[PDB]
Order: sequence, then C-alpha cells, then structure tokens
Amino acid sequence: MKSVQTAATSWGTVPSIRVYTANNGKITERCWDGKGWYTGAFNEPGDNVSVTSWLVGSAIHIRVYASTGTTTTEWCWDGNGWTKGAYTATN
Amino acid sequence: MKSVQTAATSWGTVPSIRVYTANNGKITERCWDGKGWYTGAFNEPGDNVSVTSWLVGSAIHIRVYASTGTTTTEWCWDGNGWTKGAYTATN
Amino acid sequence: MKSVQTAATSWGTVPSIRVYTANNGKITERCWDGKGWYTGAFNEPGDNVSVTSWLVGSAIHIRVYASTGTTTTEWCWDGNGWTKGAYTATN
Ligand SMILES: Cc1c(C)c2c3c4c1OP(=O)(O)Oc1c(C)c(C)c5c(c1C4)Cc1c(c(c(C)c(C)c1OP(=O)(O)O5)OP(=O)(O)O2)C3
Ligand SMILES: Cc1c(C)c2c3c4c1OP(=O)(O)Oc1c(C)c(C)c5c(c1C4)Cc1c(c(c(C)c(C)c1OP(=O)(O)O5)OP(=O)(O)O2)C3
Ligand SMILES: Cc1c(C)c2c3c4c1OP(=O)(O)Oc1c(C)c(C)c5c(c1C4)Cc1c(c(c(C)c(C)c1OP(=O)(O)O5)OP(=O)(O)O2)C3
Ligand SMILES: OC[C@@]1(O)OC[C@@H](O)[C@@H](O)[C@@H]1O
Ligand SMILES: OC[C@@]1(O)OC[C@@H](O)[C@@H](O)[C@@H]1O
Ligand SMILES: OC[C@@]1(O)OC[C@@H](O)[C@@H](O)[C@@H]1O
Ligand SMILES: OC[C@@]1(O)OC[C@@H](O)[C@@H](O)[C@@H]1O
Ligand SMILES: OC[C@@]1(O)OC[C@@H](O)[C@@H](O)[C@@H]1O
Ligand SMILES: OC[C@@]1(O)OC[C@@H](O)[C@@H](O)[C@@H]1O
Ligand SMILES: [Zn+2]
Ligand SMILES: [Zn+2]
Ligand SMILES: [Zn+2]
Repeated sequence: MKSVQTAATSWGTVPSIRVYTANNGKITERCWDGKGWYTGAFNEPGDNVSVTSWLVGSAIHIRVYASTGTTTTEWCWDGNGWTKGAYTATN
Repeated sequence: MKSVQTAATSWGTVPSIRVYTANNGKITERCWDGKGWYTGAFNEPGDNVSVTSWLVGSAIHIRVYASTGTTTTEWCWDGNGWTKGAYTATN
Repeated sequence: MKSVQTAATSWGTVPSIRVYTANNGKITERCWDGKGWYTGAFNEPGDNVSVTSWLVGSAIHIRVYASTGTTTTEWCWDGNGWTKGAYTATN
C-alpha cells in the first residue's frame, strides 16, 4: 500500500530525536527529548525528505532537504525558528 | 526499473555500519564490523525506512523507523535485542 | 508529481554538508564547506541513495549506498577519490 516516507536525526546522549514524515506532499515533524513524543514546529511542502544535524557546543543545528519535482528546498533550524537556506541544485 | 530503498548509520572506531534495505514491504539489515559484511538480526515489515543512532559511552543505540501506510513503527536496538519503541505520529 | 530523492550527511562544526540527489537513475552531489554550495565529484547510477560518514580527526570518510533494482553499490570516499566498497546485499 502507499506509504509515508521518513527521515530521522538525533543528537546528544538523552538523546533528542527528530523524525520528519512526508505524506502526500506535506512534511511534518515529531520530536523526542526524553519525556514522550510531541509535535514539532516544522511544516513545509515536500514529497521526499532527508535531514542532517550537528552540534555547536550544546546548540543544535538542523538542515531538512524537502523535494518536490526536481526542486529541493533546504530548511534550517539554528535555535530561533525555521528559515529557508541557501541550498540550490540544478536538477 | 523498481529499486529497493536503503538507510544507513555508522558509529565508533571500527567503524560499525548498518545498512537497512526495504524491499517489497520487508526491511532487512546488513552489518559491517571491520571483518566483512554479514546479515543482521533486524527483520521487520515496512515499505520505507530511515535510521538514526547514537553512542552513550561505548553503548550503541539504534532507532529504525519503518513505515507502512501512515503508520511508522520505531524499532529500538539497545544492546539486547530489537524492541518496539514509543514513537507515534499523532497523540 | 514524481520527485527526486535525497540523502544528506554533515561533519564538524563549520559544518561541511553533502547532499546526494537521485534523479531519473542518476545520483549527483552538492557540497557546502561554509562558503557557498558547489557541485561535488560524486556521479554514480542509482534510483535511491543513502549515506553515512565519519571523521578521523579532520579527515572525512563517506559511504554512499546507491541502489538500482535489488543491487546496492557502496561508494567510498577516504580522501583520495570515490572507490567501490565491499558491500553486498547477500552472501
Ligand atoms: C491494502 C493494499 C492497498 C490499499 C493497496 C495496495 C496493496 C495493498 O495490500 P498490502 O497488504 O499492502 O499488499 C501490498 C504490499 C505488501 C506491498 C509491499 C505493495 C503493494 C501491496 C498491495 C502494492 C501497492 C499498492 C498501492 C500503492 C500506492 C503502492 C505504492 C503499492 O506498492 P508497494 O507498497 O511497493 O507494494 O496502492 P494502494 O495503497 O492504493 O492499494 C496496492
Ligand atoms: C529494465 C526496466 C524495467 C524492468 C522496468 C522499467 C524500466 C526498465 O528499464 P531501465 O533500463 O531500468 O530504464 C529505466 C530507467 C533507467 C529509469 C530511471 C526508470 C525506468 C526505466 C524503465 C522506469 C520505471 C519502470 C518501473 C518502475 C517500477 C519504476 C519505478 C520506474 O521508474 P524509474 O526507475 O524512476 O525510471 O517498472 P519495472 O521495474 O517493472 O520495469 C519501468
Ligand atoms: C503536476 C503533476 C504531475 C505531472 C503528475 C501527478 C500529479 C501532478 O500534480 P501535483 O500538483 O503534483 O499534484 C499531486 C500531488 C500534490 C501529490 C502529493 C501527488 C500527486 C499529484 C498529481 C500524484 C503523483 C503523480 C505522479 C507520480 C509519479 C507520483 C509519485 C505521484 O504521487 P504523489 O506525489 O505522492 O502524490 O505522476 P507524474 O509526476 O507523472 O504526474 C501524478
Ligand atoms: O523543542 C522543539 C523544537 O523547537 O525543537 C527544534 C526543532 O525540531 C523545532 O521544530 C521543534 O519545535
Ligand atoms: O545559516 C544558514 C546556512 O548558511 O547554513 C549552512 C548551509 O545550510 C546554508 O545553505 C544555509 O543557508
Ligand atoms: O552484531 C550484529 C548485530 O547484533 O549488531 C547490532 C544490530 O545491528 C543487530 O541487528 C545485529 O544483529
Ligand atoms: O528505550 C526506548 C525509547 O524510550 O528510546 C527513546 C525513544 O526512541 C523512544 O521512542 C523509545 O521508546
Ligand atoms: O571538496 C569536495 C569533495 O572532494 O569533498 C569530498 C567529496 O564530497 C567529494 O565528492 C567532493 O568533490
Ligand atoms: O574499502 C573501504 C571499506 O573497507 O570501508 C569499510 C566498509 O565501508 C567496506 O565495505 C569498504 O570496502
Ligand atoms: Zn505498500
Ligand atoms: Zn529504476
Ligand atoms: Zn508528487
């Protein structure tokens, strides 16, 4: 049957986990920080999703790559809300 | 042509790598621990797969997200067998 | 609509980022090292891609898993060009 597509990242030792789900063209986010799953602020269009993150000290930085057709849009979390990133590709 | 879908994670100083393949609704696992590839114990249903892992000291923790329909099931490896995680996509 | 499929990895604190895109049977690579996106050296066939990476000091080691059909080919970056890895899906 048709199935959603996911991408996952984690950081630290607790850990913090973020799982992105692409469902019928919309990506949403589920979060774990040690006390139960909850819904994240990320909501962007996309059929397909990948993610990577890195720590600067204790500060997390997340990059989500959301693709519709041949266009991939990068979204960035740097502690102060999601912003559109500079990524481009000539697909 | 129709193609399988993979997810990969790695850790530590060997390094240890784990590659999950979703093929026709079934997910399986191939492992590298420095001495050749071999088949892992993970076998769970799923059309799509993502994975993340983290170390706590020397202990690996792996989380594999297996999706069928709109249901994503989280599978947990924490040193002693695969168990179903608490992940849900809604509350 | 049909959409491309991506995978992403990053390392260090700058950070460096690599984003792999599978598009109509071909996987290509875009790169960030703090100073703008550019096209990387990776070009290999595949309908689906996953990736994992690890540092050895400042030196990055990347493993890209490229799938066509039921055949997943591992590509290896160890500082000196992309080479085919030992991964096989069965014994
Ligand atoms: C309950 C059910 C529904 C509502 C279906 C389908 C199936 C189905 O039975 P199920 O027990 O899941 O057996 C299947 C299993 C185990 C796999 C692995 C299948 C399919 C089926 C067959 C084929 C299938 C179907 C699809 C879609 C969109 C895809 C992508 C799709 O390919 P994919 O998931 O790779 O391969 O259509 P749709 O979801 O409307 O209908 C057809
Ligand atoms: C040998 C072979 C088989 C057995 C096929 C197909 C093709 C095929 O020739 P190939 O040399 O691979 O040329 C193609 C290439 C290079 C690409 C990139 C293609 C397709 C083909 C055509 C289209 C195609 C086909 C599919 C399926 C399920 C998909 C998803 C699919 O899309 P996708 O992989 O994005 O695009 O059907 P199926 O596997 O039954 O049959 C049809
Ligand atoms: C412009 C356009 C083209 C050229 C299409 C399709 C659609 C389409 O309109 P759009 O505004 O994108 O509305 C859709 C939206 C928003 C979603 C979420 C859709 C589809 C469509 C419909 C269905 C669809 C279509 C496909 C393919 C290959 C897939 C995988 C596919 O599933 P998926 O992306 O999950 O679901 O065929 P193809 O790209 O040839 O044709 C059909
Ligand atoms: O604390 C939750 C949160 O702020 O964590 C960082 C990002 O995952 C956000 O989308 C998410 O809402
Ligand atoms: O601060 C945001 C940014 O500079 O972070 C590094 C890369 O993800 C860039 O594409 C992105 O615009
Ligand atoms: O040594 C192999 C193994 O035990 O490693 C941890 C997990 O990847 C398991 O599924 C796998 O069988
Ligand atoms: O020990 C298992 C568990 O608590 O680990 C952290 C998260 O992956 C949870 O969903 C999961 O149930
Ligand atoms: O400096 C760019 C580069 O060498 O970085 C390592 C790999 O990502 C290569 O494919 C890529 O061309
Ligand atoms: O050649 C490099 C290599 O040994 O690195 C470890 C694994 O990725 C192997 O499959 C691969 O062949
Ligand atoms: Zn299915
Ligand atoms: Zn194909
Ligand atoms: Zn679409």
